Amino acid sequence: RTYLYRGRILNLALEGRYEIVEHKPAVAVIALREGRMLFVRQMRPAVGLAPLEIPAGLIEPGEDPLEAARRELAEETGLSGDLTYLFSYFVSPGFTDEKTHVFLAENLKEVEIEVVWMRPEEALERHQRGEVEFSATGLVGVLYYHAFLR
Amino acid sequence: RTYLYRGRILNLALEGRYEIVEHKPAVAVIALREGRMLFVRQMRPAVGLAPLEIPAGLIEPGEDPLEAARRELAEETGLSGDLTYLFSYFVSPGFTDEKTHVFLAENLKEVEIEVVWMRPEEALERHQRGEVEFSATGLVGVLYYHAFLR
Repeated sequence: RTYLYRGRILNLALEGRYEIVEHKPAVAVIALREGRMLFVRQMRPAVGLAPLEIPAGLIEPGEDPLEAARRELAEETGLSGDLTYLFSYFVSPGFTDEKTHVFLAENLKEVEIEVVWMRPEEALERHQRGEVEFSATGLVGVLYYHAFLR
Repeated sequence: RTYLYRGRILNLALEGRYEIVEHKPAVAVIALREGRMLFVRQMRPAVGLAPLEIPAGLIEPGEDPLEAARRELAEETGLSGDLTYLFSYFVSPGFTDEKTHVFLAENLKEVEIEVVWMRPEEALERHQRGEVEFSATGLVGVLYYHAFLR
């Protein structure tokens, strides 16, 4: 485990042959209201475009997944709600250890990037038409809705 | 766009403040047979464990997504089938440009890591119990099934 770079949100290391990118764990929040899902968009220099995502972010020091989920929902959309843990996933285990914890938010209330309320059916259609790209969190939100929230 | 490292499956660059990891695009194949989903597991040094994934891999030079999907299904499970493009997603647009193209495989036939046939319902239950971890591809497969393949 030799380190080649120790950065802000990532570290680049080598385990002999394998190139490993260490990354802080993250959270994502799925929220549905009046048939619309709470998506967010922001310029992502890594991809050169703004994909359709759901409220998400990195877990800060001293914070657990649930707390980070609450914070991200508030900071990105100005909302708070009753959160329930759903599941987790490694974004790309072939090279990074980033693990994302997904939560469901209910009974939303306004307590205070681009907020994009959109019916998941429309988000899926737009994507199929090539009009918009998805982040893993955005796609997971869309699929989760079609599977359990209809 | 300053490069700090040019590796095998990734490049580490900087766009002033943003740390960007360039990565080859990938493919993932969702396949269902007799109610069981085709999962695969392999040791992932990046995470130190073997998460539940679906046949997947990097697109090779001169190959398009569909062709890579065919190859990965054959190389990892020894199967071939009729493939249909479903959707795509950026694994983590906050730092990497890795884009995954997801396909559905039908009418599987044996033409020639660990092959794990499992009912998606069981995969979800095991995960909820903390018995197994999911890769983004594995979770997407599970959610897609519950949403459109039941």
